[PDB]
Amino acid sequence: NSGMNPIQTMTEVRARQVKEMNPALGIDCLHKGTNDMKQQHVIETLIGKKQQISLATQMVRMILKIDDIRKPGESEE
Amino acid sequence: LSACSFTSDMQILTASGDGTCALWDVESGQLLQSFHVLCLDLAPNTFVSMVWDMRSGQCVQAF
Amino acid sequence: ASLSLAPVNIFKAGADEERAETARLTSFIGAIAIGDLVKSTLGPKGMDKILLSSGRDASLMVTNDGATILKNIGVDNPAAKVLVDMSRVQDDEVGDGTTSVTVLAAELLREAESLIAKKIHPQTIIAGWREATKAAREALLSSAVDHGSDEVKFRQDLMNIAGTTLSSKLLTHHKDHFTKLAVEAVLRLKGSGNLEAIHIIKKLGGSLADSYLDEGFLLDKKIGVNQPKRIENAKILIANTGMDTDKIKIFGSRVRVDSTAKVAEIEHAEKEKMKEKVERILKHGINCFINRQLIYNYPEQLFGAAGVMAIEHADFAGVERLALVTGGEIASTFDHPELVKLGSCKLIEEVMIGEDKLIHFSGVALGEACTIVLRGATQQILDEAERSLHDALCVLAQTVKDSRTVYGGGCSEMLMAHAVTQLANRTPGKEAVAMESYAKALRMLPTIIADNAGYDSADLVAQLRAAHSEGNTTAGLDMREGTIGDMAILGITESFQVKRQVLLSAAEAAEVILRVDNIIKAAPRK
Amino acid sequence: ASLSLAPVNIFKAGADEERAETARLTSFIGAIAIGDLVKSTLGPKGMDKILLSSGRDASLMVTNDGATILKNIGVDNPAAKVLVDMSRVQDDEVGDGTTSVTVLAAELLREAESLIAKKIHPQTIIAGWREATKAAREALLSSAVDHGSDE
Amino acid sequence: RGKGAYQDRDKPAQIRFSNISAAKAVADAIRTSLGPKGMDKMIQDGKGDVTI
Amino acid sequence: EGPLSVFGDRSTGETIRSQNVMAAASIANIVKSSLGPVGLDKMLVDDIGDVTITNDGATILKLLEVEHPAAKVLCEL
Amino acid sequence: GEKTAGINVRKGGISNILEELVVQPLLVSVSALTLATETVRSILKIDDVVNT
Amino acid sequence: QVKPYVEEGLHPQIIIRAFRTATQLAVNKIKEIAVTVKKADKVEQRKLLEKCAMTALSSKLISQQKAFFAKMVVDAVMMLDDLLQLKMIGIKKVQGGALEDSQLVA
Amino acid sequence: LLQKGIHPTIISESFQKALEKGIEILTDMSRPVELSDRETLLNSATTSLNSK
Ligand SMILES: Nc1ncnc2c1ncn2[C@@H]1O[C@H](COP(=O)(O)OP(=O)(O)O)[C@@H](O)[C@H]1O
Ligand SMILES: Nc1ncnc2c1ncn2[C@@H]1O[C@H](COP(=O)(O)OP(=O)(O)O)[C@@H](O)[C@H]1O
Ligand SMILES: [Mg+2]
Repeated sequence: NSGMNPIQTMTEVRARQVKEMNPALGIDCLHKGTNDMKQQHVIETLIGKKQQISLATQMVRMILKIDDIRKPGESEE
Repeated sequence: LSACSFTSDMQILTASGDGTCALWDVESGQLLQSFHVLCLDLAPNTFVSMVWDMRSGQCVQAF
Repeated sequence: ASLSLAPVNIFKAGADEERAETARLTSFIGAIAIGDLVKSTLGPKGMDKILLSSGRDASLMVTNDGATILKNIGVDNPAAKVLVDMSRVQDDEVGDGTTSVTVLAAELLREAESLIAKKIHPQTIIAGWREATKAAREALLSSAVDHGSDEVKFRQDLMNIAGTTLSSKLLTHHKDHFTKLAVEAVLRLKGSGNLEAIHIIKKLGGSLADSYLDEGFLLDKKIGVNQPKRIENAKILIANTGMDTDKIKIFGSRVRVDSTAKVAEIEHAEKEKMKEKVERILKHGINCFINRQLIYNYPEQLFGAAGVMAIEHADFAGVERLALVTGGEIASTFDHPELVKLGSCKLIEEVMIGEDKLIHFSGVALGEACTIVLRGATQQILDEAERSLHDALCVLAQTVKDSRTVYGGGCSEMLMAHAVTQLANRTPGKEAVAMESYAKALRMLPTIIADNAGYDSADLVAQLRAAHSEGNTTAGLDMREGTIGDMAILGITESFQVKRQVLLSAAEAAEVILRVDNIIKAAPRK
Repeated sequence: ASLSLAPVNIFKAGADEERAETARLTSFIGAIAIGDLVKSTLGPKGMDKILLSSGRDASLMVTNDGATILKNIGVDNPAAKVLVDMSRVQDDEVGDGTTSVTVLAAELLREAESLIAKKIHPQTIIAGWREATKAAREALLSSAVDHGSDE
Repeated sequence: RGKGAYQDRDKPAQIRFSNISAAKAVADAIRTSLGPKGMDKMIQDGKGDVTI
Repeated sequence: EGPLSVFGDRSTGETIRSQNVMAAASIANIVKSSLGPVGLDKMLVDDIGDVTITNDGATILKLLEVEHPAAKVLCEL
Repeated sequence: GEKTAGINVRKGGISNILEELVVQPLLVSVSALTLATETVRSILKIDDVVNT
Repeated sequence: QVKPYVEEGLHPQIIIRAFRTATQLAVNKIKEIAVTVKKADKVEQRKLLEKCAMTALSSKLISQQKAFFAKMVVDAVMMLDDLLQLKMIGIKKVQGGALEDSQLVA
Repeated sequence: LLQKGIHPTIISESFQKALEKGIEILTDMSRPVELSDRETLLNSATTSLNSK
């Protein structure tokens, strides 16, 4: 969405996160020069991320568990 | 198939909505030459659909 | 009062007319739509289009050729029809440039609608465009370089031109191999312009790199039953005779006797006439016999008993190509054996290509006729390769005819546009604005070329403009990495004829469409 | 893959969806149509329009006001609806400048269409326009003159 | 540097995705008939002709 | 219909196997009553009143109007 | 290190496939690879569909 | 299983009698071999209830949290007095939230 | 590959390189045969006929 190359930027940020232990390195969407989100003050609630992961996992589990559909197929008006 | 004007019984002129008439012969059964259609009138070695010539395989008179 | 907007109606049911603003809107919309469609297939990084026929056959066609794309589309906009006819005529005149001329015309008409919106009379635009076309044409002619005197430099120019022509097409995967292929095929013509002397055979299966130019010739016909399947030091006789129950051409003649014994005698006389004809043919001292028409069973048996190959039903193109490649004479009477020249080749045999058997002529005498075998993975790939080779051969033949060459990669467009801008800076009035719009379209051409590659077109075009204004007359786009460079060293060259024709045809069509202020449509049949 | 260009049909009957280039095309076409319609009624030498209603009473209305022109027409393009609501709100805030604001928005969107055609991400255009708006507002404020003290 | 080319046109990506989806669908359809444990298919034409 | 994009129906897996078995069983049950000395003949009206009384299996299966290919296989057998 | 190992349907696992005499000419695999790669490359160059 | 015998003209009454006999024998065998423990202590009784609840729940989308829900169900049922009305166990569904956020209120 | 933001031309060139390497690998795997070796021909035909 910010116009940068996805795979290269994500790989570089992941490599930087692995090299020096800093879980605050993200994608410089606004092109401020730095990749440290702690300095850029990009902050989200922990509850938000936990809820995102939980809800996505549960809904994906439901969608994966459905193996049959019985629609009326009437194409009613 | 639209036009199947059997001809000189040695040759067969056939045509359809394809738009390119085909010249066949009875004995050999080989397409002699496909001239690049609804009517296949012959000479009242030449025929008109555009007049075509057997000897050259090309349109000779357009009207 | 308008013709249609009047209290009384003056038209039949279904007839229509569009006045100045509406006609201009329709024409500009149609032309810009055509230009946008045909573009993005331009330059080395242009992509291909899929043409799904809606007919009964539902023919599928993938291609990069602008003329092919514009031909097989249902067009209702009349200005779009004008542009399509422009592309077709450009294809007929020279092989390449079909996409470039259409894009140039579309950009010119877009600038024209901008100028009209700026309250400029279209006649002033036309005059300014005429002056700009004159200046650009003279500048391009001054920029042309000729290498026809030097054989090695001319061969290098042919290499570069074939490579530039094949760069955009699907053959860019094996550009080097296909460039050598096309250059050899054209050079084997010995200066003749007969593009029909080069036969392209499309055989499914195999890789695209397996395509090759046969050192001799290949015929897709069959040999007789009892005739030999292999001849060394062949003596060709090419004929266009009956060889099939050839009735005496007196159509009013008939056999009228009173006994079946006489009928049998006449039948034996007919067979003896055929036998004597075959003997007269054999008196030439030949090993192979190619006839344009069919050969029936009796002459075939006689030829087999004589140990002579009798290739039958080789159509007009086939006999012409055989005559060109072997040096024979297409005869129709055999009463003067000494006055007829016989073709020659070292070996004739049958070759196995894919699953079909073909006749191979090897060690030909003249060889002024080529057979190019195309192997591909799909029918669509084979068709596109055939189209690309046709474009390359056409451009190479045009270059052989006229050896003047100009640099590609946007260099010619930059130089012509720089000349147009220089002229405009010396011109007072709105003609200067029209000239500037003309130059803007000329810049827009390589701008679209760079856009298709994903590069930063604005910076590259600005650099090209600065270099051309400074005096670097050979600067152009370097598509290898996305910079600008010298087109002379990089060997990006194209025919002067092609570029001049593109420029002139685009200017003509833009002027013709711009002159229109009213479109009147008669009631259609449907 | 998009919702419309998917092998499965994911929408109700009569509902559609327009992706990036198509949505931009429709928005720009609607905005330019609104701007071209409302203009020519601008400045001292502007001309008036005739609003002939299609209703049973067929109300006839001659007008030069941009807001009245824009509100009394059948608008289906959503961007055109946005421009119409802009004109109505402008009329509500102050009695003048409806045609001016509509034409300015249309011209801005035309230039945006040109910039998008020149391969520029719309966020860059938006940031540049925010900076330009700041500069223009500051200049206009600095150019203002007040005469309320002297009667 | 910042952002690169915007690529305002999304139709080429949709065309590529549709082509890939169709090819993958064909491959999945004929996947079941591969190998010594593969099984044949019966196809009935519009004319009513049947082939296995 | 779906990503396969073929103009026709498609049955896969246990469904087509069951359909084939059903067709074969239908053909078998047509002629099952005409087996052995305690078998009985059959009448075959030919849509215009023509009557064919037979016990031969080949005649019965040839005179019948069958449409399922798995049943045409048994008839040709 | 063993390259002649493949699916063994008779045994039900993995074994030296040459012991089951399951061999095929190299031309089949080479042609399959070359033709599939060429078709994929051709498809990747397509970015628009036009209805005639 | 009885379809092939039906097709060959077996009388339905014989099949019915055989089914009744087999069902009676199977029910008696189930009652004979069913495991019960005569100790009447609360701890292992709760363990038995929890194990039965986990087995009943290990087929649904909440199977990943079957221990948590099983413990909650056992507590909820044990808080019922003597008749175990279903209407005495309220079930409120509130949209939004993970499964582990489900709670039982005393 | 395309979803990650890779241009189709790069994908096609990489696939061509992979195809060349794969042809080399397959050629390295294979072993020569003689048409006088009847057992090899029989095994090839049988391998062809297992799936039918
Ligand atoms: N290798 C290359 N480098 C830079 N530009 C090229 C190259 N090959 C072709 N071009 C440019 O692409 C333009 C379009 O060529 P092409 O699309 O092949 O045929 P057409 O001229 O019919 O559009 C030409 O004007 C040429 O200057
Ligand atoms: N006498 C004038 N001389 C020059 N410009 C004028 C004059 N009167 C009005 N204008 C300009 O015409 C513009 C449009 O005003 P108008 O046509 O009344 O519609 P609106 O005020 O709704 O935009 C205004 O911005 C104003 O600057
Ligand atoms: Mg070209």
